[PDB]
Amino acid sequence: VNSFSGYLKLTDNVYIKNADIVEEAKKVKPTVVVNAANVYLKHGGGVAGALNKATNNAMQVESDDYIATNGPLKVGGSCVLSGHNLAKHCLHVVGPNVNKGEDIQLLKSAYENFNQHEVLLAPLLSAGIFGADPIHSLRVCVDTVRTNVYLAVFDKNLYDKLVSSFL
Ligand SMILES: O=C(Nc1ccccc1)Nc1ccc(C(=O)N[C@@H]2c3cccc(O)c3C[C@@H]2C(=O)O)cc1
Repeated sequence: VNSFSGYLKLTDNVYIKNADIVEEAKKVKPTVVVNAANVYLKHGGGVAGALNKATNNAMQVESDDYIATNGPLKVGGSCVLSGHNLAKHCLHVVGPNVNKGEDIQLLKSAYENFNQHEVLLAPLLSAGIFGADPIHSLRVCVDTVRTNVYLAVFDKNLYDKLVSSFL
């Protein structure tokens, strides 16, 4: 039993809710919140900018030290950093950014990072300003992630479409 409320169950392990991931993180304080990161961990917009803002820029400060030590992530890769005031941990996952021409097949590799964590609060990878089709992203999520994932979808119109079109 966990503390996530109001989710629709899509499969054995995938749940979805129309919610602001920042507000959901602030209320649940999950073990892991997933960030829609880029390889530089520059949290300027989209989910990343919102999560970083909610940490009063502490996420960005920690991220800049991580990059200075380790260099950029790979597209499809991830790193575990602090969750600050939002979660125990933040899993920064780099989905491909279609608006940069990155290979959409890397989306499956990106979702594979979720399997290293038993339970996660997460956005749809590569959705929003990353330019992928969120319906495709949801399909890859369901077909790749085997651990328990609670997806927060900010846009109500998109949430309903995602639900209504889900196979
Ligand atoms: O800024 C906050 N919250 C907040 C921050 C500071 C203080 C208080 C509250 N939230 C927030 C901001 C942006 C996003 C976001 O870009 N969504 C994306 C979106 C939008 C439309 C269609 C989409 O396919 C997607 C993908 C992504 C998502 O829905 O996952 C999501 C959440």
